[PDB]
Amino acid sequence: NMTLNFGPQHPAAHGVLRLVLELSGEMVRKCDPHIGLLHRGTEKLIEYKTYLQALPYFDRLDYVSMMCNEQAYSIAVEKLLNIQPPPRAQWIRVLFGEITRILNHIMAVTTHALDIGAMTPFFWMFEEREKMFEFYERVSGARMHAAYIRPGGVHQDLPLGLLDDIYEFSKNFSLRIDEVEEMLTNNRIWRNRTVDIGVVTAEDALNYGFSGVMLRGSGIQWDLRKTQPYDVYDQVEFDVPIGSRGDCYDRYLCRVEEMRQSLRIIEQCLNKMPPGEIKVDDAKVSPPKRAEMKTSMESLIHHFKLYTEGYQVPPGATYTAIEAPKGEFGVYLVSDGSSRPYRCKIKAPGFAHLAGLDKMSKGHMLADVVAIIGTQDIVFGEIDR
Amino acid sequence: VRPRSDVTHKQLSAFGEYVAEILPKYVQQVQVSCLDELEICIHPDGVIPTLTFLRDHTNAQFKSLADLTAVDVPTRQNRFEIVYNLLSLRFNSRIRVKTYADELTPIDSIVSVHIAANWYEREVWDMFGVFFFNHPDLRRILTDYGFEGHPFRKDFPLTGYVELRYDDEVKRVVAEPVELAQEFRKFDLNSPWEAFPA
Amino acid sequence: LGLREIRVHLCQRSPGSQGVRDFIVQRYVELKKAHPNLPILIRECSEVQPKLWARYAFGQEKTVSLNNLSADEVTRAMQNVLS
Amino acid sequence: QLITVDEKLDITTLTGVPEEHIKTRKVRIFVPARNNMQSGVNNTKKWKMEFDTRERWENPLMGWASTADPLSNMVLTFSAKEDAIAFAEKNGWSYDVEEKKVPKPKSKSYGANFSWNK
Amino acid sequence: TSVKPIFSRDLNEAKRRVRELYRAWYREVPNTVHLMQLDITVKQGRDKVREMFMKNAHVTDPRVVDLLVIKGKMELQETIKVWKQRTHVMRFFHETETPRPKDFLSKFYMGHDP
Amino acid sequence: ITHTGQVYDEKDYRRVRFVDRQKEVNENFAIDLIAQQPVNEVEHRIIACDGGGGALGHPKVYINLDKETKTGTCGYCGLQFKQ
Amino acid sequence: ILPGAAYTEKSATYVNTEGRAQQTKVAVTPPGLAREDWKIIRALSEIAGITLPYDTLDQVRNRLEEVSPNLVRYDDIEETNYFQQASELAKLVNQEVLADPLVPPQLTIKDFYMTDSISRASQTMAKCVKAVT
Amino acid sequence: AVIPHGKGGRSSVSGVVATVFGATGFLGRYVVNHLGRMGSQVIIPYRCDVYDIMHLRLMGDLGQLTFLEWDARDKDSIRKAVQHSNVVINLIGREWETRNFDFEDVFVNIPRAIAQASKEAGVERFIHVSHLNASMKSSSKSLRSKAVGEKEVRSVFPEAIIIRPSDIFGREDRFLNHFANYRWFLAVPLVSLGFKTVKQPVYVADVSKGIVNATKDPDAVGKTFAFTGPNRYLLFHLVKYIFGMTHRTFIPYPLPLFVYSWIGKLFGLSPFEPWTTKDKVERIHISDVMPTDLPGLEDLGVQPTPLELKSIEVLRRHRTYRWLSSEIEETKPAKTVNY
Ligand SMILES: NC(=O)C1=CN([C@@H]2O[C@H](COP(=O)(O)OP(=O)(O)OC[C@H]3O[C@@H](n4cnc5c(N)ncnc54)[C@H](OP(=O)(O)O)[C@@H]3O)[C@@H](O)[C@H]2O)C=CC1
Ligand SMILES: [Zn+2]
Repeated sequence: NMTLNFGPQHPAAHGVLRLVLELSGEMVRKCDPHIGLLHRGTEKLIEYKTYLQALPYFDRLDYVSMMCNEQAYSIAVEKLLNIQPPPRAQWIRVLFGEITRILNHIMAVTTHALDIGAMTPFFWMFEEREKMFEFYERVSGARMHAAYIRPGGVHQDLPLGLLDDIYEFSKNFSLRIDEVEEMLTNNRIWRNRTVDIGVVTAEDALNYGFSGVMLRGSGIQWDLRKTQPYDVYDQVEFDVPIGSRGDCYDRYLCRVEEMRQSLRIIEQCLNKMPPGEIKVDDAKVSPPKRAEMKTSMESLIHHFKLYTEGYQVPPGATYTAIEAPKGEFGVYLVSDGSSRPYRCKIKAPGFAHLAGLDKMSKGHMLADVVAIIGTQDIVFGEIDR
Repeated sequence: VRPRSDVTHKQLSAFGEYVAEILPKYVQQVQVSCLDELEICIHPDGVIPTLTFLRDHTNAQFKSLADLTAVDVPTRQNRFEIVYNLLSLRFNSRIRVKTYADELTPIDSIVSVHIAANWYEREVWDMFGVFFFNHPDLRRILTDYGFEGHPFRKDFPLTGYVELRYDDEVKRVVAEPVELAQEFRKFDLNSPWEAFPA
Repeated sequence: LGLREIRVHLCQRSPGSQGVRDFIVQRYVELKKAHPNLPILIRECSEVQPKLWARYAFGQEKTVSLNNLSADEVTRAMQNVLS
Repeated sequence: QLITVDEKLDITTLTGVPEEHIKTRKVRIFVPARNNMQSGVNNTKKWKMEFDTRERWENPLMGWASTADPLSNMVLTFSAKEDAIAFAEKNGWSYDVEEKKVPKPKSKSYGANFSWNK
Repeated sequence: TSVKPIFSRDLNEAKRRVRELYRAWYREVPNTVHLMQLDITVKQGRDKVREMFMKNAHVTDPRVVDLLVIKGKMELQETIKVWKQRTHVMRFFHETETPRPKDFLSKFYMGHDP
Repeated sequence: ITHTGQVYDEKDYRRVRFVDRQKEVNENFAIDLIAQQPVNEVEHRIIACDGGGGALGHPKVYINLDKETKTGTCGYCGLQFKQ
Repeated sequence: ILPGAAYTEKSATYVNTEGRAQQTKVAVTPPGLAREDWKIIRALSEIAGITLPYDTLDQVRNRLEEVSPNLVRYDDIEETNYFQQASELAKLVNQEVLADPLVPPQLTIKDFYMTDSISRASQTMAKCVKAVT
Repeated sequence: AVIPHGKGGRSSVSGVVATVFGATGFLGRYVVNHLGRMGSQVIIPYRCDVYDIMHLRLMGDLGQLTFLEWDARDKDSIRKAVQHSNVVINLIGREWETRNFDFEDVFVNIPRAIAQASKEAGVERFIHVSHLNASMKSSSKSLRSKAVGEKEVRSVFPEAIIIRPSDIFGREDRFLNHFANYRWFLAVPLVSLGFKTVKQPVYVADVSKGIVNATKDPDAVGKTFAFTGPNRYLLFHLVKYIFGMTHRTFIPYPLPLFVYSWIGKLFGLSPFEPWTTKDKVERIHISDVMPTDLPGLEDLGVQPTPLELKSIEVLRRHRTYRWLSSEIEETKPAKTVNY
């Protein structure tokens, strides 16, 4: 088992992973993943920043699912304040929440293939991704790292015309997923490198805290979006894609199926989004509209205090978890009465998944390790935080 | 104003009593937040016993460990507040069991109860310095290989004490005491006026 | 031994200092009248036993403890200092 | 069974602080006063211990303030004087506690302002 | 007082562990200087080990000592199971940094706050 | 040179920075550009300067042009108005 | 010229009129090569061969304790005094109070604005002085 | 002046604005390193394309290192470089007389114009570097020409420090690498079979630190320091020692210099940086002069560093996989010669 220190060789990437390994020839005896190559301090930095100026950190925690992460902090800060977002904002967050899930799955399925060696699916779907980014940009201003979902709702209403385009795209994206399929779902070769690789039992998946497709792929039925509804994911109707014979191929099929189910949720959101405001009306939590702060004294005072000092969340602590595309993303946000948080442990679906690499890739070849890092959608930002 | 259902604050409250009764040797306080979240508090010795009862009890199956974290209240004699958040896919409820550990009074490890904790416990040692007995392999996970000091402790400087640059003379990366070119501006933000009785 | 200054660091309301303070009350004036230039410093320490610090010539300072000493012993010790 | 130690918990050896900043840094435990500008007293409640201030030289390229002292911006907040003193002792930093000074009671009554002879 | 023992009931038992670690490091110094192609002398390195093991000679409390070796053992593991490359090891020697004088006159001549 | 008379002394070395390079400055200086705009002769004691453009301008403020001698100047635009 | 610091720039001690010793804290590091007053004199001594025994502030303070009590105990007025023996020596002293009226130097407020060095060097104080004049 | 504020590392200020014309050099690289570490303002006049001076950028901090385009023949370029510097350090030198620059130019002609302007500018101090044992009559045109310069510059710039280093020992140096690279040559010629040319190497850093310390010390004015080393050596042990660490056979065979000066002439004809130089050859067999002079290292504040100590790093690249892991302890030391 000559340690090879593989992974600083940019072989599965997804970030920078020094997967020190001991391999008797081409068989892996033990995988000890090393982490922290991307630790940056996100958890300590937040303690020194106000709630609204810590929102941009969450987009960077796992930036392939830029927004879905923001929703988790939002929800958490809203709970602590016992404020809820307005009805239109909720639908928006579910609209962009799902668009983001697609974006993550297009990343996970196509990047999985690039490591496997199939390169054309990535270019096919990165063009669709591109088109989605443009939604982000025309809603937030940034292609990724938007900062659109803030603790009290969305920042600004959708541009006048976005919904129509999030339709044209959705109306077609399916065929794009269909194509990838005709290239990989039944490839006589995709199956081999993926089938029966990294099988994880159901009991073991719950035990190692997998909590994601990784659980769903093993047949455990748990979607925090159906079990513990957040926002208005309760008002929509979608089917969790549960899997059997959990293995790299089965979970994949699950990720392609949630891409499909998210188009079902996006359709609805476009069909039923309400007229209304996109941010709470409590100037206490949400910043006042710029026409108001420039004509009304109470609004300037509320604008000045909110931007300079902060929300001033009531003292308490909460663990709120959503179903980020990777898995359960949760923020444990302890908070003193101050405007700046006290602690904000980010639970990363990924710290648990990597740990499982050892119990998944046993008696496996070097190529198998590459396939399994792909089937965990490891974004080193969330793991390293 | 958020919608609150008291069904949960009642269900969870009752469970709290149930846990407390079943594990009275360790449960010190059991509270339900106004946010409908239970937070049994246990003596550090009850780490193994309280978790195991929750992982393997028919009326309370709490199979997966959502997270293991340690807030650091420097004022508190026992500095760290290890918090374990658990989920029950069977009863669709989460509970949090939180204990207290000082810097040199280690806590037991639950890698036995949940193997998810193998990594998070290493994370708590690296950042806060709490030690976990009976851990299979406790070693720094997130910090650099030669890092000295536990970073998330409230008493550790944000910028830290060492930074890295490449030195030609020695043709190798080299630590030097941190010298920052614009110190972190420490805006004082607390207002001198309170908000409510709380 | 050139004497430049004498510091009597008595400690008020302290049991031991009783003697020192008594000296101040009864004989301080006299000592000063006799040595009308020398600076005799009456200072008030705390949680410390009294000390008759003396500064001799060329920056040398010498110490004589006055803890629990009678009024005349304080007078005798002071007289021994300015020989 | 427990073991006995009379040694003041000093854990200076585990904290991981460079030697220079443990032996040359004096921290002051004080309850913050109120900027006279505002009359609110919610920032004069909890004790804080703050490390001694150090060099802040101007930066040549942009004129930004630059500091070589890591423990400068760090101010830890402790609820009671006893707990803050404990932090200094086990971390090995020197301490000089300042007693809280609270406004003395002041007698006020609107009638006085209309006094026959004030 | 009345503390719970971490791993060593008394400074005596604890010291036993320190002895073991010293030996460990002593036996390892040579290997590292060769597997990392470090430009140092085994003797030189071995003195460094001594330096560190004594930098913390003053600790009297058993619990503090026990953690110190746990931590010490962890460092060794990172250097014998090599995950710490030269840059990491040489840092111990503080080779690039300019030494600061501790003489008062020296400091006066250079820094506002000594 | 710059808006604030920022001119590196003849001996300062940051002038090396400008060696072989342009020290960026703007010809259009505000202190002067506002002066050009004439005083607005309003006929009401108190007038408001919304900043021009309403929401696209500056916070609305009312100016008292009562002082006959001087002219009101919006703390924001610098625009001056006289009665 | 051996430049020193100002009370905004050193952890020195001062005492007001009823002997309450108080501690200035360093708000800003002293400017230029300028140094804390106590060190310049400790250093000059080391360059002279009589070298003051104190090398760190805490030591200079311990020094203050041996020469005087108030200096080390802060915020603490010294209760007892010995007025009676003071009078006895006053009675021994014989002097003539000249008929010249005793006059405070600060007769009106322009007198007040500029007195010490920092005050004299004040542009704000100078503006205040001309406003009065 | 610039009051020195800071703790001492990068992002701190020391107040030394210094033009350094030949920084790209082996010695230079080191000079900019310390100057940058200390926090000094360093102006690096350069002629080679920007690609080659990138190695100097990370050294020093932002806005602390400024690079200026400069041509030796063009007097104006030197003029603007020293416009705002208060310290000028001259390291201009070469071993091969190039088509468009003669030993005079690189050593005496150019280094004069430079200090000349520096004075016009009003730079507080100028440090001029000339090779050790440089007689106005020494055999090698190089050494003699260098001697010629140290005189002239004194008239253009009085009280201008003149450090005079021996051949330098350091990674990327010639003294040590040259001999080690004789491997390609099956036999390693050594005049007088490498005898009677005792040599005292000096670590590059020591030289650099010394030079830097000069910039920040009033004691050195008109001083002609000589950084030498911690131990002398007959060229024989040096050559073998090198081959020793390189772990390559040592075959000392004597070669009559009269013929060897000719070999230097041969490579000298090379268009691309002749590897050996007629002027080199002589220099190599030019015995190191004795140490009776304004002391350099130690005198200027740095204790010399023995050759054997860091030799391992300089000669490692020349070993083969088989010996890469080998360490200094395994190898033997060379012997000094107080002679
Ligand atoms: N063993 C040694 O290195 C010794 C060196 N010295 C002296 O120390 C000085 C530095 O030596 P070292 O660094 O090895 O020399 P290098 O060969 O490394 O060159 C030094 C610098 O001089 C510049 N230079 C050379 N010729 C010209 C020219 N015609 N016009 C403009 N610039 C020029 C080079 O710039 P570019 O490459 O861009 O042309 C280079 O950056 C030398 O002057 C030498 O006399 C003394 C004793 C021993
Ligand atoms: Zn205006």
